[PDB]
Amino acid sequence: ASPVIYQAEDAIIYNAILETVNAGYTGSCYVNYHNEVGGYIEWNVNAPSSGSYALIFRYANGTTANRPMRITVNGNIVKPSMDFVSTGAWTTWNEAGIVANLNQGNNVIRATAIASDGGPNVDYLKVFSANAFQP
Ligand SMILES: O=C(O)C1=C[C@H](O)[C@@H](O)[C@@H](O[C@@H]2[C@H](O)[C@@H](O)[C@@H](O)O[C@@H]2C(=O)O)O1
Ligand SMILES: [Ca+2]
Repeated sequence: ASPVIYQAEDAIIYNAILETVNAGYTGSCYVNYHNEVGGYIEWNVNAPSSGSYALIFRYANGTTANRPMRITVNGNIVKPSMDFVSTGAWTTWNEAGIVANLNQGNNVIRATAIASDGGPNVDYLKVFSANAFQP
C-alpha cells in the first residue's frame, strides 16, 4: 500500500492552531503550536495489519533551538523526547520520523510539546508499513 498522509486539518489539536502563514506547507494548512508547554496534535491512524510502521512528521522549525516532543501511541510513550531540530527557516520543511508498532485498526498518535517554546510547525504525519524495521 502507498503511504497515507494525515493532513493537519484532520488532526485533533490542543493549544495549537491551523494556519497558512509560512510558505511550503502542503494541503490546506499546517499546525502552529502555542508557544508553551503541553500543546499537542493527535491523529487517528489506521493500520491495515498489526506491525511496524514509519511515522514521519513533515515539520518546520525556524528557531535555532530543538523543539522536542513526547510521542504516544494509544497513550503509551513510544518516544519520551523526539527531536525536531532547526530547519533554518520557517519556510524550510524537513522530516523527523520514528518506527512504532501499531495495532490493526485505529491507533491514537499524539505529539506533545515538551518545552516552553512549544512544538515545531507540523505540515502532516505520513504513515507507511516498515516491517523491515523493528521498534
Ligand atoms: O512557533 C513559532 O515560534 C513561530 C511560528 C510561526 O509560524 C512563525 O511564523 C513565527 O511566528 C512568530 C510568532 O510566533 C507569531 O506570534 C508572530 O508574532 O510572528 C512571529 C514571526 O516570526 O513572524 O514563529
Ligand atoms: Ca508555534
